[PDB]
Amino acid sequence: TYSTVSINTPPPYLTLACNEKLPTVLSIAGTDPSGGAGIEADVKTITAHRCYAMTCITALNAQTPVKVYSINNTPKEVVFQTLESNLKDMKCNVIKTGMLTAAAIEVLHEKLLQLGENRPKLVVDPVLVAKDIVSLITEKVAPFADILTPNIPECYKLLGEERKVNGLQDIFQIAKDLAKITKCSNILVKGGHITDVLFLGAEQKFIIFKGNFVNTTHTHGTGCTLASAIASNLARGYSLPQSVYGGIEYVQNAVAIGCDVTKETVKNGPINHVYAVEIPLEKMLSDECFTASDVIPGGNFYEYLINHPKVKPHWDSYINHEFVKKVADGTLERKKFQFFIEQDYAYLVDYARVHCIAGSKAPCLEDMEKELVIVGGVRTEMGQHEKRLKEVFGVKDPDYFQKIKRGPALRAYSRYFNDVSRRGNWQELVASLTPCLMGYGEALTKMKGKVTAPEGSVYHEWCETYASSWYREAMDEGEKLLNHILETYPPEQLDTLVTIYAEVCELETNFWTAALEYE
Amino acid sequence: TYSTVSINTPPPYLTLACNEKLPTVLSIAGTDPSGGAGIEADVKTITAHRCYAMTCITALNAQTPVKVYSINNTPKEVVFQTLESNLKDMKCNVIKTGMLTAAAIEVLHEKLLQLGENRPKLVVDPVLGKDIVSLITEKVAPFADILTPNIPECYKLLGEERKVNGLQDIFQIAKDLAKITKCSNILVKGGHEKYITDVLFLGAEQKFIIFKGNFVNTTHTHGTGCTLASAIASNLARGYSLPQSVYGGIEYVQNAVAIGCDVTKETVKDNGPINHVYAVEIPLEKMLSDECFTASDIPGGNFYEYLINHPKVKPHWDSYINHEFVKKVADGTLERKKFQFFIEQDYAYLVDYARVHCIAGSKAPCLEDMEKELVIVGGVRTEMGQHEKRLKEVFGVKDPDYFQKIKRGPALRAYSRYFNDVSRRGNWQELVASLTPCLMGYGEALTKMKGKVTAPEGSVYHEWCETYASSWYREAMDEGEKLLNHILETYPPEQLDTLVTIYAEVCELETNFWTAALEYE
Repeated sequence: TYSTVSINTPPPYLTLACNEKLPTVLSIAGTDPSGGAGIEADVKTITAHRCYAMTCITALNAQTPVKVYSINNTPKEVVFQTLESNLKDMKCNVIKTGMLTAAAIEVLHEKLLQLGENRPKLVVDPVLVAKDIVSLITEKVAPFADILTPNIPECYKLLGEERKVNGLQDIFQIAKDLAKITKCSNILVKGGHITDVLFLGAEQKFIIFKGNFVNTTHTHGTGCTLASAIASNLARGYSLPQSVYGGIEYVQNAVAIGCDVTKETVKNGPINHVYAVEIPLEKMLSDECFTASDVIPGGNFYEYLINHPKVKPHWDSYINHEFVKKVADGTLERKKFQFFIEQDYAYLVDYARVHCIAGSKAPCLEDMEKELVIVGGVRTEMGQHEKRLKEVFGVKDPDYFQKIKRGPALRAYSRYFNDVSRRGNWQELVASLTPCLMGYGEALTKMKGKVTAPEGSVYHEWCETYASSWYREAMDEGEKLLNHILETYPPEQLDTLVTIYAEVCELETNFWTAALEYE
Repeated sequence: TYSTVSINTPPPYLTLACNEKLPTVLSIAGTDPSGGAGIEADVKTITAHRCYAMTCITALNAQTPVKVYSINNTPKEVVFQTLESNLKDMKCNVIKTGMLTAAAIEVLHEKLLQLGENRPKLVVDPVLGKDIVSLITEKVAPFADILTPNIPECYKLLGEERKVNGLQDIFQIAKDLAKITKCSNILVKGGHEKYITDVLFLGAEQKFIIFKGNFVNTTHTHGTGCTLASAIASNLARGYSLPQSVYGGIEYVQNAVAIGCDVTKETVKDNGPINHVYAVEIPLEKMLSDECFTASDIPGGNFYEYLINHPKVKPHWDSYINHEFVKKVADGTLERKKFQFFIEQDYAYLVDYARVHCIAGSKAPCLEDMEKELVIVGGVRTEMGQHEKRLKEVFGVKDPDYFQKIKRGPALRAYSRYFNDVSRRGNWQELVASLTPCLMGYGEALTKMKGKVTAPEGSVYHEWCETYASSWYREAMDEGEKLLNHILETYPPEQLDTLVTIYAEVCELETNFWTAALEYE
């Protein structure tokens, strides 16, 4: 026979911005059917930025990360009508350009003159190197641009001369020379040797962007996507330096994460435009008002994690850290330990936020109450740290504890636990919290004992705290929870739980290595 | 003059999807340069589905929501080259088709024959061309895993204009199309409080799924078919079942339609594109707010009084506080079984409410503000224990796990959905704005009942009426007033309507909650 399914209303928070005045970006570019570069990468990025995309195809190409198979310039007449009608009926905050033909330049220039002061912002990305085409961009398009984004090879072609890569001052001059020839005040030069230079003509300012050296072949389409990200942010109303920063980071994340989308025959690749996008169906099926789903659709986990190749070297460096050794035999300097508890103090507020989320995700209210006890005691834990820094260390002013600077290892630790708790599920949070419990315990179980620090001291206190039978009992409850999530969690997603366990171990070693290296 | 700015690493949790084996979708369609329909909409929705878009343009058109300005067919050679090179080097899970030319069909057909059974899944969205309808039928459709025509296009495919009286007519059209297209799975769309009606016919299983939708009064339905088929394609690519893929497809589209967007000029009324982007987060927002960012480049008095007198809130605030349910508990005129229903639904509501106050505390600016949320949770759990005692003493519950097995009602579900959504997507001040009405309205509704409580002294009804008229609950209300101010000071002044609207809608949810109990059985 049949079944009847009821379609749900939209998420209530998303219904607050009905008839949204979305920022609009028109891309005037060539195609990359493979979806890596070109007008489709433009639309992907524009979509990924919560902006509305429009197109003006300048050339209909057969393209792949492997090679450019063929190029077919779209006839002037077609380009003209496409741009004309789009602008006659659609809002347009920014126009961004990629691949531009002589006919496309002839059409766009004509429209930029007709529009005058009513013209939208213009992001020009040079797409050259397979003579007059360089001249046409410089003479006809670049004077209207709010920013140009060439790389160094593209710079050499634009000014018809080779320069050098000696230092920053080299790029500085090239950028300034570009502003004079193109009649465009703002210019972003790209060079992974990763360094990006933004020149701001009117204010005669330079902003240098230091990125991350990612060793990957998969950098196809980065140029198209940076220009589209800048254009997207500019359309939203962000400042040029804000939008350029936003663009660079977004591309660099898309590269950093990456995707497996090509056949092994290719072996260069596209980037991950879609790393921040959530899967619609995943929230739709788990929705509270999903009515209904009547038609649609050995042995212990702990020791497995410990002995997994991905976590092994990070776990080993964790439980066998020199910090524990130097504390046991009193070798660790007074100030080194001062940094440790000074840094732990700095985290305690963020620590409390984590466990609030842990309480809210707990499978039963009994487990919630346990998590709110931890949060309820952070107050006194903060005070106990202050009393230790006053009585056993320097009590220079009461305002000392407000002025503590977060270290790199602490910063990375905090960001990681904030991200997993905000973005992940209950078992993913547990997987991240487990190394913190188990790692400390067995680090000092190994250190029993072996305890050379005089009884009654802070060194002695700290060691004995994690070596008591009471802590080992909490460890036993921890080990059980991991084994309980085995029967609750799909085996396909098991590797992610391994990776996060591994990453927390590394972060814990990093937190400890920072304290044994402090001044 | 130069400054150094460091670019942050990607957010740690998002890196877990590194080298993501993304689901790939190749769209073979024409362009709508205005970005509302066609291959751009396809790429938009594929992207919005966290899938990898690919294109094969069969026609280069000039189009806006106003009209089709010009149609320019792409050379058969170009389509061949695009198709041939794409599949040679790219992984492809699913192909979806839009506008197809005689040239495109010829190429695509040949490729489907060459690929045989090792070909990717096919989703055909009929865009209707004397021979085209016949060519789709015989050359393209037998290879499809789903056809998605509208009723007018159903008439173009078989060649007769049928009368759709009820549901059987749609049922038979679906059956007849499957026979001649040779495509088992068919989704008829269109149909007729009003409701949209889409019908999925699963041919192999001789089964129908009827999707009842919420009818939106709007003209902004441009490119709904292109995004539907692309949404379905994206879900199939991820490996979802057809029914799941269709459900999600339809819901995304209707969501895009319901939220909508203002992207056209004033010279363009009575037609508009949809909102493919309603769920996409703005990267910069989380980027500048990130901890390791490492750079740096109104009312007269209390906020509570302003909220409850606001023209948008007043009607729902009144309907909430002056509710007949509260009058019938105090009068003793309410049936016992109905009051039981409320306590049971309330218990379950309080579970979600306790959970969401923990998240409220996690988003609070200072530790002092966090600890106040624990006090609230403690108060919530105290009331749960009172509901626990009520059902054991007054209603004779003896089952140990009766409270874990309570079925949740529509009014409850909606309420829990609202503040869950606000806690996942909104900020701290929006979350608290959402949780305030529950605290305030309960006290005010029952302060209005002292001392007009004519329920027997010592009875359940009377004990319930006193607890929210009590002074200790008044202290919790005073805490609510103070928090409501502390929030207005940190919130962007221009964004204020958002806080009002939230409060207004939660008030509506609470009257619905008491209505449900009032009207139970």
